[PDB]
Amino acid sequence: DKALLKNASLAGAPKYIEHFSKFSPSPLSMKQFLDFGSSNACEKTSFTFLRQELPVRLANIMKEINLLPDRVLSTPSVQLVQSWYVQSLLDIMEFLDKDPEDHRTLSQFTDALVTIRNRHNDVVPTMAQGVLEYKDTYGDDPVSNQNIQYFLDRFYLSRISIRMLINQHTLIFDGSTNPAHPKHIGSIDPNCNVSEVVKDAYDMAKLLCDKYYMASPDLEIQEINAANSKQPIHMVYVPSHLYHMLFELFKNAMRATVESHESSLILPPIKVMVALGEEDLSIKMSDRGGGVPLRKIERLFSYMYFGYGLPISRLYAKYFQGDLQLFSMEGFGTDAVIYLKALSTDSVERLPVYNKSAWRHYQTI
Amino acid sequence: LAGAPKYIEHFSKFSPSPLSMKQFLDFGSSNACEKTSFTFLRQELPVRLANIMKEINLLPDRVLSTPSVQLVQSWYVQSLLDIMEFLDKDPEDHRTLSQFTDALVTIRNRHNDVVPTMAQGVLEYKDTYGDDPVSNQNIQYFLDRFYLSRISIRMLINQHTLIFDGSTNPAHPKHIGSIDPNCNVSEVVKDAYDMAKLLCDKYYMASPDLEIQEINAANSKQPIHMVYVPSHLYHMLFELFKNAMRATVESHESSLILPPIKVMVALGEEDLSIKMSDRGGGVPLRKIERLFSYMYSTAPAGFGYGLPISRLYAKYFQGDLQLFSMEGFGTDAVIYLKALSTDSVERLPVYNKSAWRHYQTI
Ligand SMILES: O=C(O)CCCOc1c(F)cc(-c2c(C(=O)NCc3ccc(C(=O)O)cc3)noc2-c2cc(Cl)c(O)cc2O)cc1F
Ligand SMILES: O=C(O)CCCOc1c(F)cc(-c2c(C(=O)NCc3ccc(C(=O)O)cc3)noc2-c2cc(Cl)c(O)cc2O)cc1F
Repeated sequence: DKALLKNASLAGAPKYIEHFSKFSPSPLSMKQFLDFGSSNACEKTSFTFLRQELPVRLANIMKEINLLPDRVLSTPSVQLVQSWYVQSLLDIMEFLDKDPEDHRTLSQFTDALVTIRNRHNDVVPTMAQGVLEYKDTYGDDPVSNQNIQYFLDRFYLSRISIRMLINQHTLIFDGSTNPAHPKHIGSIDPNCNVSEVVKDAYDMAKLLCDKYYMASPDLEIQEINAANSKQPIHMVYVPSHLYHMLFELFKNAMRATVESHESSLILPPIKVMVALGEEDLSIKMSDRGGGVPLRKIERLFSYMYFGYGLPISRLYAKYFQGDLQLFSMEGFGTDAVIYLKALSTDSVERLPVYNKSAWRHYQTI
Repeated sequence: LAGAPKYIEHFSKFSPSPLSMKQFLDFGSSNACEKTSFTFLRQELPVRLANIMKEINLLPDRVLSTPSVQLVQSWYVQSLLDIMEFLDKDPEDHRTLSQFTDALVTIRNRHNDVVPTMAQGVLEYKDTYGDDPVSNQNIQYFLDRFYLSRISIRMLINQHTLIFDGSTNPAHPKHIGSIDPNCNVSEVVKDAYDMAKLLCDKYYMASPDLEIQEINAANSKQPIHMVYVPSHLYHMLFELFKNAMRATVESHESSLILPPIKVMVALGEEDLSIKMSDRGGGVPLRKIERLFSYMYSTAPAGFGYGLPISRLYAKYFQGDLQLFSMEGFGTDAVIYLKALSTDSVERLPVYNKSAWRHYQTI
């Protein structure tokens, strides 16, 4: 039953998890990411920051996994994800006393982060496998599902924040001292063409749709640059984040469109509008897929119904102070909207708030 | 000598009884129906009145002592007392039933003014005691409850007065009180637009045109009808049309061509959905919440309580009204209604120790 958990205690994991969970994550601004990848920033500064910050981020969400209901925590797949987090925490602990001045320390660190990044590739579908194990062994009682939903939103946001920190280090400090003008600052494109990412997400969605259905709706894109009419819309953002969101929304829109036109020769196209206002960058994906009743929208956002594309797409949106909302018209079609900050100064990491007291203070006149 | 508190304390110990749209429909014009309605409403109205009256008396003293709030409270006392006269009277006596119906019409007329008067009180509080953000989430909470309470009470009174009025050739003989069992949604959309266009034309010399598309999913060619209260649907559509037109005209101050307001009406198995789309330039996501706030909304064609109260009408029969904007482009407002009259049940404020503690905390 409990071999992975035994192996973890014998490793001293709890000592370290208890230690690092006593501290709060440090949220970084988009500006801080940009500047910490400008030349003036150092591999040593990043090393000394990430060898404290990663373990704190890892320890906090590890503490929180161990607060799940025992019916889920004892699922093989959850125990497995927990073992990957122990290994990764331990991996970074090797670096606590090592010398920043030593070029071999910095090199080994970067390789450890890449190993960690690769270790955690399958985390999402594995945690989903654990939730299915719980669902298909116990009930579908609506109290335990708002519990799992709460934890999973935190876990997956935590995970996005950790891969971001690792991606910035590995991509910026990939071995040698490199030439002048990098197109990206790590994973951040400071001149991200939103429509190019829409087309990318569509291209891959259309490929998959064409494999499994043999039809796929076409794409129409309109841009609205309010301030500068008809200038192509750029922003500072992480294209892979925007792509993850758009990919999932394209898959759902295409599924609904194809499944609601079994007998049609024309498929209604998927319409995407990109609007840039003073404060918001807004991306509407409109389909004529026959829509969902208002009562079942909540379900689309639930891990208990992978299925995890929409919930996790929302988490990516929320991570840099955005949102993702979905409005359907049963009998007609569905509108999905990504809301992003137009300004890079308005973009700070939104991280789960940890170490809140279980004791609630009472309030008077 | 006249013991409002006695009665307020008594009737507030009971829970309102939510009715289904079906239950409203089933009430025939019979003497047997009039008696059932009389004996039901002489308990239910006072319970509905007592509950929201108890809750007004828990508001912060900064609000409760405003002239306009004291006034609304006095109208609720008068109306409660009015109904109390009927508690021991005989339903079997035809003169009892007739006097009751006249009392309800008097009550209906007494409360015509209530919405702008409560709003006047909120302005009195704002402009005397300011905006500390704790007391504003308190007033928002109270106002949503008060105005939903009010919709549920006018519905009960409207059904009684309109059904048991007793005039020979009525206005709407198709209707069961205020309920149209064959309500043509698009006809109400056109009505709401016509009045909105009139007002828009008065205050600006331009007004956007209307386009309507219907999607009857099950029965493709057939015009979309439902069981609903047309006046409810009209209040919601009127407010949404006024806002869309205001935004459209103010974002094209110098344009001779205005982009039209597009309305789609979709009927699915469960939902009837009405989307109103404008190219009014839209609102940033951060300010949507404000549009739904009683504290912000003096309309800075503007009323301010229109959107919050339109949502309450939507929620009253288990619907919703949501707005999604695209800053720089335009706004979509959606009314969600139940397609089926069996799914349509009164949503009333839940009255209990937890709901009444919100006026002590955060
Ligand atoms: O399950 C998950 O958590 C996410 C997995 C995701 O899988 C879904 C999927 F790709 C598409 C739909 C769907 C339908 C539908 O046509 N049918 C589903 C059904 C269910 C019940 C009823 C009914 O009771 O009438 C009607 C339609 N209509 O619009 C959407 C739709 C949903 C999303 Cl999230 C989107 O971004 C775009 C869309 O067009 C529902 C999905 F679920
Ligand atoms: O009567 C009522 O229910 C509420 C009445 C409060 O008055 C408002 C109003 F009618 C319309 C808008 C508005 C604007 C706009 O942009 N208006 C001007 C402005 C522009 C920029 C900003 C900003 O950048 O902050 C703020 C306001 N764009 O779309 C809407 C809009 C709003 C609603 Cl609720 C609707 O159903 C349809 C709409 O098109 C905003 C209101 F506030």
